[PDB]
Amino acid sequence: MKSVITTVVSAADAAGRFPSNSDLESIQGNIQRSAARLEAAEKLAGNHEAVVKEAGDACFAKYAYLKNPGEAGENQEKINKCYRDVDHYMRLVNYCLVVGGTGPLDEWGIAGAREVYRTLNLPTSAYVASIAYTRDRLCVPRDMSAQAGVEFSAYLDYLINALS
Amino acid sequence: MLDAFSRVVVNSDAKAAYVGGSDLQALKSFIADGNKRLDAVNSIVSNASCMVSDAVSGMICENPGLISPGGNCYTNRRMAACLRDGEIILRYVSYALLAGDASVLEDRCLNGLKETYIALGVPTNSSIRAVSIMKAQAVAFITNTATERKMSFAAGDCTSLASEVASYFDRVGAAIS
Amino acid sequence: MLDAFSRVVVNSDAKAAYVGGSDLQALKSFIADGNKRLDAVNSIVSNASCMVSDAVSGMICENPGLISPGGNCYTNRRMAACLRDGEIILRYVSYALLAGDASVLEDRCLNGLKETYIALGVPTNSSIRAVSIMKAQAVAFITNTATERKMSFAAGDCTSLASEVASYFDRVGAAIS
Amino acid sequence: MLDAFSRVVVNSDAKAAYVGGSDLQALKSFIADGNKRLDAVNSIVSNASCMVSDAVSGMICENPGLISPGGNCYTNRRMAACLRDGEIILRYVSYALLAGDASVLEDRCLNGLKETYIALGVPTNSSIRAVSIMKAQAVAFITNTATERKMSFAAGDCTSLASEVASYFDRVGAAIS
Amino acid sequence: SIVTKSIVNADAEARYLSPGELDRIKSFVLSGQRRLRIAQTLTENRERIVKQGGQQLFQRRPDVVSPGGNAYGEEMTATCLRDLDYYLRLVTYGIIAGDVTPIEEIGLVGVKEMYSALGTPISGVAEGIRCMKDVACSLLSGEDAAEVGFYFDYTLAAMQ
Amino acid sequence: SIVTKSIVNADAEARYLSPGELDRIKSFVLSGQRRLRIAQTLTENRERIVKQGGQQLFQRRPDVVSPGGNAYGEEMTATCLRDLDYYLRLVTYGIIAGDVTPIEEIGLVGVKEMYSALGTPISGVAEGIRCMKDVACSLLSGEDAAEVGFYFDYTLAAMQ
Amino acid sequence: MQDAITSVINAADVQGKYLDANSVEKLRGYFQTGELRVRAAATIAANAATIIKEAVAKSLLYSDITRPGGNMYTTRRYAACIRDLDYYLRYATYGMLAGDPSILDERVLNGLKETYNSLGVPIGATIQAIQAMKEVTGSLVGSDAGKEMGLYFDYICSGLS
Amino acid sequence: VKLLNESGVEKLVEQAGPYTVFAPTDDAFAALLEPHSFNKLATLLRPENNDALRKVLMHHVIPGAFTSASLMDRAVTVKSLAGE
Amino acid sequence: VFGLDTVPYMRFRGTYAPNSTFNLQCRLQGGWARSDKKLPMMSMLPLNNKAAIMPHQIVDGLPVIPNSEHPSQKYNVPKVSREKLQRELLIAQGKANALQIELDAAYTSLASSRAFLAPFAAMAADMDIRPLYGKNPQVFAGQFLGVGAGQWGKTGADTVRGRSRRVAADIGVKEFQLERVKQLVVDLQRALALEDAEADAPATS
Ligand SMILES: C=CC1=C(C)[C@@H](Cc2[nH]c(/C=C3N=C(/C=C4\NC(=O)[C@H](C)[C@H]4CC)C(C)=C\3CCC(=O)O)c(CCC(=O)O)c2C)NC1=O
Ligand SMILES: C=CC1=C(C)[C@@H](Cc2[nH]c(/C=C3N=C(/C=C4\NC(=O)[C@H](C)[C@H]4CC)C(C)=C\3CCC(=O)O)c(CCC(=O)O)c2C)NC1=O
Ligand SMILES: C=CC1=C(C)[C@@H](Cc2[nH]c(/C=C3N=C(/C=C4\NC(=O)[C@H](C)[C@H]4CC)C(C)=C\3CCC(=O)O)c(CCC(=O)O)c2C)NC1=O
Ligand SMILES: C=CC1=C(C)[C@@H](Cc2[nH]c(/C=C3N=C(/C=C4\NC(=O)[C@H](C)[C@H]4CC)C(C)=C\3CCC(=O)O)c(CCC(=O)O)c2C)NC1=O
Ligand SMILES: C=CC1=C(C)[C@@H](Cc2[nH]c(/C=C3N=C(/C=C4\NC(=O)[C@H](C)[C@H]4CC)C(C)=C\3CCC(=O)O)c(CCC(=O)O)c2C)NC1=O
Ligand SMILES: C=CC1=C(C)[C@@H](Cc2[nH]c(/C=C3N=C(/C=C4\NC(=O)[C@H](C)[C@H]4CC)C(C)=C\3CCC(=O)O)c(CCC(=O)O)c2C)NC1=O
Ligand SMILES: C=CC1=C(C)[C@@H](Cc2[nH]c(/C=C3N=C(/C=C4\NC(=O)[C@H](C)[C@H]4CC)C(C)=C\3CCC(=O)O)c(CCC(=O)O)c2C)NC1=O
Ligand SMILES: C=CC1=C(C)[C@@H](Cc2[nH]c(/C=C3N=C(/C=C4\NC(=O)[C@H](C)[C@H]4CC)C(C)=C\3CCC(=O)O)c(CCC(=O)O)c2C)NC1=O
Ligand SMILES: C=CC1=C(C)[C@@H](Cc2[nH]c(/C=C3N=C(/C=C4\NC(=O)[C@H](C)[C@H]4CC)C(C)=C\3CCC(=O)O)c(CCC(=O)O)c2C)NC1=O
Ligand SMILES: C=CC1=C(C)[C@@H](Cc2[nH]c(/C=C3N=C(/C=C4\NC(=O)[C@H](C)[C@H]4CC)C(C)=C\3CCC(=O)O)c(CCC(=O)O)c2C)NC1=O
Ligand SMILES: CCC1=C(C)/C(=C/C2=NC(=C\c3[nH]c(/C=C4\NC(=O)[C@H](C)[C@H]4CC)c(C)c3CCC(=O)O)/C(CCC(=O)O)=C2C)NC1=O
Ligand SMILES: CCC1=C(C)/C(=C/C2=NC(=C\c3[nH]c(/C=C4\NC(=O)[C@H](C)[C@H]4CC)c(C)c3CCC(=O)O)/C(CCC(=O)O)=C2C)NC1=O
Repeated sequence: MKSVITTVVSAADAAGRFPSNSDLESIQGNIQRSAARLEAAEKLAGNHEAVVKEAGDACFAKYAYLKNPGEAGENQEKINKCYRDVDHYMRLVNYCLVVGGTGPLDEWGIAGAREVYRTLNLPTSAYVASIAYTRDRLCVPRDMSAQAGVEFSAYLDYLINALS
Repeated sequence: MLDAFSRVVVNSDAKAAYVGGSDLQALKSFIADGNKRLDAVNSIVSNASCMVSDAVSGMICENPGLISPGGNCYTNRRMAACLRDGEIILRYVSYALLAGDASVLEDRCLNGLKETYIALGVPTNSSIRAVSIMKAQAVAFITNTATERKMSFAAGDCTSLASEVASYFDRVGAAIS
Repeated sequence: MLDAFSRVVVNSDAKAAYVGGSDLQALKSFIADGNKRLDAVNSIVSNASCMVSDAVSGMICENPGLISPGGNCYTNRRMAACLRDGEIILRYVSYALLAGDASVLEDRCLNGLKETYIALGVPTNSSIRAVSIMKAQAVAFITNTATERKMSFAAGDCTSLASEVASYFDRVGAAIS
Repeated sequence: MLDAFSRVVVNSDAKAAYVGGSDLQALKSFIADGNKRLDAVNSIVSNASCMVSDAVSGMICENPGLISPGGNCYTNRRMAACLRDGEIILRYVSYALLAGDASVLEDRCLNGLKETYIALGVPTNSSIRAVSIMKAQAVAFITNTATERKMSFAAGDCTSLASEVASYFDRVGAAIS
Repeated sequence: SIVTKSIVNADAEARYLSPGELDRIKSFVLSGQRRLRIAQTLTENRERIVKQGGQQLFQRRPDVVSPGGNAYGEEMTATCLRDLDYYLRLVTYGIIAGDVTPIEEIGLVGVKEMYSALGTPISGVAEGIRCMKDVACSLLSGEDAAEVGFYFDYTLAAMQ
Repeated sequence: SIVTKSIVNADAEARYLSPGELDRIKSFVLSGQRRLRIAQTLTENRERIVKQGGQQLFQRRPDVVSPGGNAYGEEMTATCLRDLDYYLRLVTYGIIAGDVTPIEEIGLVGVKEMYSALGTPISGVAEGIRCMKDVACSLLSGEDAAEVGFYFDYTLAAMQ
Repeated sequence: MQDAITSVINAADVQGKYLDANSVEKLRGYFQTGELRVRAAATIAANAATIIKEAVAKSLLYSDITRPGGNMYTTRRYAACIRDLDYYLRYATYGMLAGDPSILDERVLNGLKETYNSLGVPIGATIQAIQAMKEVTGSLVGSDAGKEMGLYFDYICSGLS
Repeated sequence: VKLLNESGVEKLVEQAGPYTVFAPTDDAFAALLEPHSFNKLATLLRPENNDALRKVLMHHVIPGAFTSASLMDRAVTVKSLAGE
Repeated sequence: VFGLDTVPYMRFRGTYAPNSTFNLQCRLQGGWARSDKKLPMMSMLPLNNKAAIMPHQIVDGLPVIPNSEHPSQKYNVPKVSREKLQRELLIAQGKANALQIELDAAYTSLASSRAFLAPFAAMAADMDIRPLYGKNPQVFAGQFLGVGAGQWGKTGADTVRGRSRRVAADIGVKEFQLERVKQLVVDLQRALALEDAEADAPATS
């Protein structure tokens, strides 16, 4: 769970020293950003029915071959579990925009990701098609502020780079 | 480990929900008082030295039986181990105060220290008191009620942080008891 | 570890005697349908990757609480550990089938697994349902009664090898119960 | 007897299923070592008839005055009724062992028995001698130190169980006193 | 049962069975043998009847098995075929009883309430029953098929 | 109407209106002005309400307009939108009356019989009414939308 | 039947007392929650059929009681039990609006266990269906109204057990 | 009564149907501690064996109302709720 | 593994091969605050399968995780005397047994529900079902392209209905209360062995 405080406390812990001015300095960086990266968590928390519906069918629009017989979404519960997965991923992005780190993305969606999908034959292109669609559906002055728009997109492109 | 921001996330993940505004405030009060917290911890780290010497010598000043032929802090090797342990406990309490959460002070300080002190023969009555004191010094340094040294600050109330570190210290005391 | 040839030697060494012709016919029968055994094991190595997916997804298809938030196979890290463990168990059952003896299955795999899962909080019921689905797949692949895929072979009976692997799978089930 | 253990498992009870059940108390007694209690009460019910016979013959070959004319064990009815009484006391103390609790031993046989034997003129000390003989036979059957009789058990110690019936037989012998 | 219904209808009036009711009971016990034969034929051809009725239903009503329909998926289709088997069994009961009392007391009283509470369209069940009726009457003679469809028609009327 | 219902409920008991009933009539005549305003807003935005409700219905229930569905074709779709307009008009009547008497006496008593005789799925009508409810409540204030959806909810409950 | 107001007035009248400060306390308490109660009652009236359908689906829809031999096998019995569940939901809504379970005692629980015992209706399955209905109802009406409704649901289950 | 309640047979005997119950007294259950009947019913104490306790209990319930005067000098064979 | 440049460390690697060495591994290195000054001999008896290694001794050697849905009651257990802790173990053991011996009955009910619909599914296999829409992009499926308006559900398995899926949830709810009470006996054993090791020091016990 790499946040900004977990980074400095464990770094001080290695040498068994007392939190010095380096370690105190990093926490005020989680004061100036964190007044406005939590408004993105407001935008994600109240809009999450619509942003995972709008991104859930974007991958099926790009990849219509999945809905055939004996594929990722062969039947209806395949699509239900796919929308479940897009909801899970946007929840971890909402966590990362809150904590101030990529911890909850890493150890809950990114660690062991490739393995599962590979064995479960879940195309990675379908998963990145939704997050990439959500990244460019956002325009800055309508949905959030300027500080929120960059930090919300930065957690999305981090997961895009991690998934493929 | 966790901090104050992570514990609401862990608590809300076991309820399958996003970070709404219903519990986002308490964090704004926690983030709004960030400067006060940083004023609080610096008061303990700056007097971390004198705190262990005032604590461990006071332990013997109230118990002259832990230094006699057959007492744990008796010899020169054991005194260094006890003065080391006191400062380790103070270091983890300062970690928990800076974090706002007590996640690091439960699985990396008190976890597995009960049987460790039982296999060595470290008195439990002398340990509790030792840690209990460090608490009286910390609540005096937080509120700037220290009789020997005063520091410079902006004026106001700090009993919330004094209470948080007071709850951390007897949390240390309850685990080794 | 042992195999089918070594277990009669271990059993006869605790009796202090040579290997005569009296019991020199069960091993010759192990030899004569030994080519059936090599025909038997290859059908499991051919479908080993589909067997774990059909097993572990069927486990959730009969129990949706494992993926409820908090469940054992809930997050992405835990799903990989469970899909890894299923294939480890299948690998050791294939070792025991090729060996003709369950010695390699006991010590390297099942020795200490039950309270390992107890300490980790792994639910035993779902684990038993996971090994039993793989048992049902293995006895269908041995006898070529698989509805989705058929293989090429020489004709005849293979219920002896199907029963050996069926006895290995609930031997796995009894140890973790 | 039959209701000594809870046996909660029920299907479509409409009172039991989806309703509170003795889970906290009944289950713990059963888990904790009920196999030893079951071998115990089996070692009583397979030996009961020889126990009361040997007990009353030991009482008679100690005190012949009951078999003399004018004695309480003279007459056709007395021998039959005294055998019946001793066996009833044995059955109740066997239940009290099986329950791990001496309440029904009070409520169904020991409640008002002494005044009954006074009203019938039954001598008390001979019956005390009888129940002490049954106590010795019971602890002999429970240590598997019967010089004449053998059952095979799973290996282990039943010392805690043995005291139980000594406390119960002393409860009977004090309540008749 | 015809005997039961005659007995109750005579019981309410506080009279013995008139010679007409006894005549009809006699005619019923005389035809019981071909009733059992027809019940035999319908009973032991149940698999083909349910299968071919399910086909005609799913071709006539593709919405119920379309994506999201009430019988959408493997389990729901199996449950619908289970219901069709239920009604075929009830029809055999009614054939041997000589009257729709078994069919109506089991499976018709309150059927609309049940299927409305389950979210199932009752017209789909009626279509399935009609398809099963055609399939089953195909395997009987002229007079036998006429007498057997006599009960399918009642089940359809009650299930409007 | 609230006045009418109070008068009948007092008439059956052979008594004048108690001060509670008169209090409630007074409160009703005092709120009549905002009742008329809300009826205005709902009344004169009927085209958008019916159109957007028809969309949400047809996207939620594609079977009714699928090939062969009850509202399949130009004429049938027009008739379904006509029905939705009927129910919006009844909701405006109920809003001005202060009670669901107009809605229930016209369009709710015997609605299941009518729609069963026509072959129309009543659940589709309920879906259309719910979609119209969301569309119409989107155009009102908080308290106004709460009071207006109060009648859509009753119409949905009666149309189960 | 008596609601919270009727109960307070009765407690005051049975002593020849005027409504003192404690009665005012209880009356204010009821008046503050009345609007939430009306909201919950409206929402429950909106979705009664779906609540009953979902509770039956989660509680006893695929169990053995719906199969031959079970206590709700035929269509008559299925319809009768769903009507019973509708009764329970409607009367729980009445009790929640009134803030007093006396209507449940007078109109529902009086002689219900005896009727079910004479008919052979399983009580445990009924209590479990009511518990499942409590879940869905609290779900639909939110936390506070769900606790209010669950009070009377548990009242019915205790009176039935 | 305790066994009827925890076994689930209470629902059967609470029905309105005319039953003749042959309930054994507490003396009867205490008299199972002899060897023969113990060997047959000891495993009914284990908490997983409710299915056989149910049949043993159901064997005591007879459909129909047989009074004692009804049975004088008569030999009747019936089926109890256990099906035996 | 370590090469020429890494300080050695406790290797946690998901194969661990022989399972037994993993329980040995967490027993040998337990806790962050335990040291090796004054500890008894540990591993001759578990290496020859004689002393079963304790389950809580693995928990004290494992690195701790954030998702702790059965949180360790090592610190919420109160300081109560040894005999009442013995009693509270036995109630929890009995209740862990009673929740097990009905969970197998739920498994039998699932296996019976599949026998209820065995030939119906065989009939349903070979019969052609062609859906109305939703499988090809030329037709108008509406909101059944994928599912509509937040009705994917918390899991995909809760949306789908059926006889077997309904007893699946029954298995999944008696599940979580079995592993609730089974994670209670581990820390109770950790308290009991704790007080026995307290008695083994030179003291009044
Ligand atoms: C907390 C973090 C978290 C995640 C990141 C996801 C990741 C994830 N997805 C799946 C699992 C799945 N993901 C899909 C989705 C798809 N497959 C298809 O058939 C479609 C093509 C495609 C839609 C995009 C399906 C169908 C499963 C179930 C596996 C299967 O049925 O084969 C599973 C297995 C458990 C399950 O069924 O949910 C996990 C852990 N889930 C999580 O809990
Ligand atoms: C929290 C995450 C979050 C998002 C990423 C967006 C995603 C998003 N966009 C739209 C919907 C829209 N979004 C825009 C915005 C834009 N289109 C453009 O061409 C411009 C470049 C850009 C900013 C002016 C427009 C014009 C629509 C309506 C048309 C459409 O659906 O694209 C909607 C439907 C309702 C709405 O408008 O909000 C949603 C959920 N909203 C969110 O709540
Ligand atoms: C021989 C007998 C002997 C003693 C009884 C103790 C004396 C002593 N002093 C303090 C108490 C304290 N000790 C300190 C420590 C310090 N004060 C400063 O300002 C410095 C920075 C730093 C040491 C250099 C502080 C801050 C307090 C709190 C009260 C105070 O402000 O003085 C306490 C804790 C009170 C309690 O138990 O609750 C004790 C027991 N020391 C001894 O040697
Ligand atoms: C690493 C360097 C660094 C720090 C140490 C802190 C330093 C610091 N503390 C305060 C500011 C303050 N600090 C305190 C704290 C206290 N006042 C008292 O009377 C008690 C002695 C003590 C309680 C613990 C209070 C009460 C304020 C003003 C109110 C507030 O900031 O919320 C301020 C003014 C800015 C503000 O108003 O927030 C600054 C810069 N911040 C930093 O960037
Ligand atoms: C040589 C033999 C051998 C094995 C058998 C495995 C046994 C094993 N499994 C796990 C570890 C695990 N095992 C599971 C598995 C499951 N949870 C369930 O309910 C299902 C029944 C099952 C999946 C099918 C999970 C989920 C974890 C990780 C626990 C967690 O992080 O939450 C661990 C701890 C190491 C780790 O975290 O990866 C070990 C040693 N490993 C071995 O080396
Ligand atoms: C969502 C719900 C869901 C399920 C209920 C299961 C479905 C399922 N399939 C099998 C059963 C099986 N699964 C396989 C596996 C395979 N078959 C092949 O030929 C391939 C090579 C390979 C996977 C690609 C085999 C061989 C069987 C045995 C029956 C058969 O031959 O199909 C079993 C075991 C039967 C038992 O429990 O005893 C189950 C439960 N999967 C699910 O997802
Ligand atoms: C690594 C490569 C390699 C193999 C895989 C096996 C391949 C193999 N299997 C068989 C031969 C056979 N294999 C089978 C086995 C089966 N037949 C069935 O109907 C079942 C599907 C299955 C049961 C498990 C039987 C019954 C025979 C013929 C009888 C026999 O060989 O004893 C033969 C013919 C030689 C012989 O008669 O022994 C060969 C070459 N041998 C090899 O060298
Ligand atoms: C002169 C009259 C006279 C007798 C009739 C016997 C009666 C008798 N038996 C035992 C003692 C015993 N009696 C039994 C009972 C039995 N042993 C078996 O193997 C059978 C199964 C069962 C019926 C025979 C047992 C097991 C003991 C203890 C072992 C022993 O002493 O033989 C005792 C000693 C009890 C005590 O006080 O400690 C006496 C007095 N002895 C006598 O002195
Ligand atoms: C529930 C528990 C329970 C019991 C224990 C017995 C107790 C008991 N015993 C007797 C009755 C008797 N009990 C004895 C017994 C003895 N006399 C002796 O000298 C010996 C000490 C001893 C046998 C070893 C005799 C001899 C009688 C008959 C006395 C008589 O003839 O009147 C009676 C009077 C009724 C009768 O005469 O039968 C009762 C209530 N009954 C019970 O219901
Ligand atoms: C329903 C009938 C029924 C029984 C009779 C018992 C029979 C029984 N006893 C034990 C098992 C045992 N039984 C005993 C008891 C004893 N061992 C001795 O040497 C002493 C003489 C005696 C003390 C009273 C012991 C010590 C064990 C092994 C530990 C235990 O399981 O309690 C076991 C489990 C292991 C095994 O199968 O052997 C069983 C089934 N259990 C039952 O379910
Ligand atoms: C003996 C008289 C009798 C009948 C008829 C009966 C019906 C009955 N049908 C059921 C379900 C069902 N029935 C269907 C049926 C259909 N779906 C369609 O689209 C078609 C129109 C129709 C098939 C022709 C479906 C899909 C379910 C499952 C519904 C669900 O679980 O969501 C259920 C609940 C689960 C179960 O089967 O136990 C019952 C009790 N019970 C009875 O005692
Ligand atoms: C004021 C109260 C009131 C109502 C509601 C009413 C309804 C009504 N709806 C009708 C038809 C119809 N109604 C529909 C409606 C629908 N099709 C669907 O699939 C949907 C579920 C639904 C639209 C939401 C259709 C398709 C018809 C024509 C049926 C036919 O002619 O076959 C007809 C016959 C023709 C006509 O409109 O005159 C009447 C009388 N009459 C009334 O007096």
